[PDB]
Amino acid sequence: RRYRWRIQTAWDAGTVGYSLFQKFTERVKELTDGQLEVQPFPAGAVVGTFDMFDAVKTGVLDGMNPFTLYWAGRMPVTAFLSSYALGLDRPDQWETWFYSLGGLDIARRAFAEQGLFYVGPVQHDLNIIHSKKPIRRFEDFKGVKLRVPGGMIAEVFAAAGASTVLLPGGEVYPALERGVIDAADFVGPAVNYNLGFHQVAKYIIMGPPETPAIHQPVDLMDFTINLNRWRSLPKPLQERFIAAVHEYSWIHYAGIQKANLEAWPKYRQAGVEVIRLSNEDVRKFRRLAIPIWFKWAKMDKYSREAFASQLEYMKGIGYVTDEELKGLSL
Amino acid sequence: RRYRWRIQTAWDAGTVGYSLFQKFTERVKELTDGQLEVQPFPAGAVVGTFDMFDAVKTGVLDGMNPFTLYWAGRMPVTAFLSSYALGLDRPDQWETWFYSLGGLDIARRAFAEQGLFYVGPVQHDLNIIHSKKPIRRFEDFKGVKLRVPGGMIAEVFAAAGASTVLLPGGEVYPALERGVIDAADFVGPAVNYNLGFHQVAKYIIMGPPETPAIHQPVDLMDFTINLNRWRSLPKPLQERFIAAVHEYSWIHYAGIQKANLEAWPKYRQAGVEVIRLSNEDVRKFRRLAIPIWFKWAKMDKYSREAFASQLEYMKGIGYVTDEELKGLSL
Ligand SMILES: [Ca+2]
Ligand SMILES: [Ca+2]
Repeated sequence: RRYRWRIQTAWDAGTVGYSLFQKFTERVKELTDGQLEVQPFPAGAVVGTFDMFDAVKTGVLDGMNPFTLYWAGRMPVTAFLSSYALGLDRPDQWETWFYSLGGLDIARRAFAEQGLFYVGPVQHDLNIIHSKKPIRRFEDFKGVKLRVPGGMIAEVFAAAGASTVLLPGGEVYPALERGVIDAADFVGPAVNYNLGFHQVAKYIIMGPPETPAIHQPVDLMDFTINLNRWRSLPKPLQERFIAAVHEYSWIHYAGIQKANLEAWPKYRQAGVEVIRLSNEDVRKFRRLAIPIWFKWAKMDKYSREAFASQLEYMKGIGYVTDEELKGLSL
Repeated sequence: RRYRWRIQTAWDAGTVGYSLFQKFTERVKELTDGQLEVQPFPAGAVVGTFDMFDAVKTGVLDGMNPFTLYWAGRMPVTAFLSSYALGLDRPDQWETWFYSLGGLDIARRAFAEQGLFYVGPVQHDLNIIHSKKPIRRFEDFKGVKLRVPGGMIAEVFAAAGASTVLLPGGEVYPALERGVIDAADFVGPAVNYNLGFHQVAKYIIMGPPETPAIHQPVDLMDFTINLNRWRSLPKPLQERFIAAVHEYSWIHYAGIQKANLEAWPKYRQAGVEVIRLSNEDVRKFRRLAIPIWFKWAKMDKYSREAFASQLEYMKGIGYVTDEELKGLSL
């Protein structure tokens, strides 16, 4: 018997990300000798991006390739299954945490309670911010209407005085064009260019060279499958799909990074100015961020479990000092 | 039809690396439903580590899991298929170069001329140095007899005044114990501890926090198969083995990194002092390293091709300035 799964991605059609996702479906067919095929759908083709969770839960979709933290408002732990401000900031650190420090099992247990099978994380990129007006220091965030992906990311910017809004990446261009928002984070340079941000915002705001991505340094995607659908798939094919997703994680990461190298010169040609914040701006954000990490960790049992092991790992690699954790504990 | 390959690894028996490699063989069996099985062999079990290349080329071994740059003396390009001093220094950069910037095909073409199939790189770790006496500054390397893995790694230390020796990792302990050498680089902290270096050298020499690994920040392994054995394998299984190796690359990396976290406290208990060199020391090594990149790059068509794309990538991410390239060329 052969299996066919409908899977929608958070990537919009006409982006480098969707092209990579389409190629993944061909790779899955190849690795399973046609026994398991994935029918790809670009963002919004079946349901809205933020509605994918419920669509997969019910079976309208068989699976999804979202940015994991989109479920932060309903599953606290998902804010810890993708990067948060000023924490672990390299792809390899998130890979180690998931694959040898216990992160994958925490994600699987949390998603199983929701009737979903979390396959694994998909590496991707850091994220940048586009702004219509210059934001040159920490204090310039006050009063900025900023699109962000909710959760802990939005909470940190709200603590910096911004008015945050949640919108799918495909709605950012018209929101900026119409002046509904002043600035927007979405993903890295290449996809944001595919979406036209350079024509509706003349600035890019990044951290200093020492900390280029303050809010989302490792913006992970994942594959999450309807649990019944997953359990119905023969084990040999389940294992081949897990391996296919892990291989794709890095093929996707590499494809996005190649496109990003090609994108920076295009921003220069479009007259977009890249503004770099300072090391002191980062210290200000850090004092806002750390207590917010603990607030989120304290929401439920899974968020606490995930943050506890990430905090131990950060201490082990010198990312956090005991002094800056004064008054904060699990 | 079932296929069985004997593959020897550069990892010695009794190390975390070898344990990870044994688990990989089980994973391969699982992913191929038993159609392709790998019989693992630890370092030296069938042939000496540096003799694996000829063993695989001639069919004595079906494949190998070496540190790729061990072939630098016979294949110049292999010095560019693993990290070299002060160049690309993050796992993700090497992953991008191989998987989207053309590196994998350069490696495959170069190895095919040798009658070998280069499957793909296996992520691993940065490397540290163990010394019997303190080495606290750049100038302290002069006169030190140091074990290193040849190629560009040895050339950079030779340029700093050290006398270099090539020895397999399994001979480093007796070389230090008997005073044949003064210091040795091998791999990361956990495996070097498995091999007992803390008993025979009471110092670890590392770069500053800003540049912890000056010489080998991304010490890649790989899987290389006898070309005829490879071509004899059905395409579906070839593709499954490629996916298995790419999944393993990161499972191996994560396993090594978890072990490393556990090893540091053991060095403290063993009375080993971790010495940190300075940013100025790194600058002194950099003045020697860059010219050596160019010296090796011009050795043949493949080294030229690989370094040319790595250099363009380094320029794109700000790893090299035009000023420091003044006076250098291929
Ligand atoms: Ca974002
Ligand atoms: Ca080494």
